Amino acid sequence: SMEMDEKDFAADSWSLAVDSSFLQQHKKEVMKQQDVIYELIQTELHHVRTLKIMTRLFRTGMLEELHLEPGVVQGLFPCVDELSDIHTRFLSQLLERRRQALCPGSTRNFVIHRLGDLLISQFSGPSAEQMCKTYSEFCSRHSKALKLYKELYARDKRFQQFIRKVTRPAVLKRHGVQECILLVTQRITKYPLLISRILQHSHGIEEERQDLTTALGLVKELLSNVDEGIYQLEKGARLQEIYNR
Amino acid sequence: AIRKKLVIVGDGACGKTCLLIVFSKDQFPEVYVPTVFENYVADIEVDGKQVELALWDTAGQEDYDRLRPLSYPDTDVILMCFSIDSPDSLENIPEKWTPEVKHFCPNVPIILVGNKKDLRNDEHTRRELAKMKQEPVKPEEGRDMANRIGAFGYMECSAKTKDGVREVFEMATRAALQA
Ligand SMILES: COCC(=O)NCc1nc2ccccc2[nH]1
Ligand SMILES: COCC(=O)NCc1nc2ccccc2[nH]1
Repeated sequence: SMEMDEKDFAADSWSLAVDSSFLQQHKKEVMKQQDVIYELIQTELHHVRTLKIMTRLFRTGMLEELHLEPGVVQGLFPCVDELSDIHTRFLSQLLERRRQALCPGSTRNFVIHRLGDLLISQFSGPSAEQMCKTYSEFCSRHSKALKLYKELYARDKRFQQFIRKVTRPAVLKRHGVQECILLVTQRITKYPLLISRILQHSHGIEEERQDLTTALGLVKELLSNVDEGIYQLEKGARLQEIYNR
Repeated sequence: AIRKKLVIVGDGACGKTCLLIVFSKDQFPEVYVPTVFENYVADIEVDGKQVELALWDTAGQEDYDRLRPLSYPDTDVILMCFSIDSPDSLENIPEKWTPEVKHFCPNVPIILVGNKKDLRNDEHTRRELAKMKQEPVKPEEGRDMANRIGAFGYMECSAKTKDGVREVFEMATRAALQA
């Protein structure tokens, strides 16, 4: 993550991030809504950061330092560039909505009143088709990536040294290879929980309540489609095992 | 310090997310209670042994039968949660959650945890449940369910007051370390 965004999302909540004089200007319900939107953007910033650890720290480090067989790095990190493109674009839209809402003279005081339309756009049309295609592929290669990682860590000395080296700093404590893979897989199922809680505090403007209701429906449709399109790939699995599924 | 993995399972209203948040911060949130939990690696020393215990939530995966088992690989201990204010969450333990965990995590110890124990003597809780001919889960009903499902043990806690929370994760660490 870049320092500007880390600092903007350093506080435990929107109510702790904005100046107390600005917080006092809002009703309780608006504060509750803003605290949940802030959690959605803050967890999205962290998810994009998890994808950068996978592409830049792990993947690129293995390509530039290790001598792994061809197709090994792809097997360890399936669809990471496509996932990073989907979420970096979605994060950019969320952060631009926050930036446009800032009060003149402030880099922390804002209120986001129109999130629903942004979520409908993200979870419909070509962007939803790409999210569905990418997560169905990634989640079907999850078991295979974990097994390939375990084999390499236990048999390749230079691979073990590389992993121990790049995961040694305290800031990588929660972000080893297998941990990043599960963080990414679990990301999509966090959206309905966050969207439903934002909806609970967005009844003040009927158009906003309707937009978040449509977005929650679209996210659930995407999740059902991804869940139905998953079948774990297994290295060396025979055709007979597959057609007898 | 050896690395161990913990996964918490149970119905959406069992309080698993809150339990992981309160343990990881050693505090019930004073300003904002988060909607979600990402992951955490807790440094725990139990009976003189140092462990790094990675914590994972399954909240949001309850309706997705092909996404949810992706959380299980290499789990060392399962926390199977129910809410003491919800006898319906306890009923879903033996033939929904238990067969799933025994299939994807064979031989992994299961600790049955009764969450929200502070609501056992709550008047609003007792009045609400009585409308559906129900009452808060009794300690003996919890112990009997744990015995029935072959759980390693039965424990209770309150994420609200923190009572019993440290003991749950210290016992889960002990269970993860066993042969
Ligand atoms: C006890 O502290 C007073 C306070 O102001 N809390 C902020 C706050 N309270 C929330 C409730 C629901 C959703 C989001 C919320 N955000
Ligand atoms: C109910 O909690 C009991 C417990 O032992 N929690 C672990 C724990 N202790 C911490 C201290 C500082 C920061 C984070 C911490 N996390």
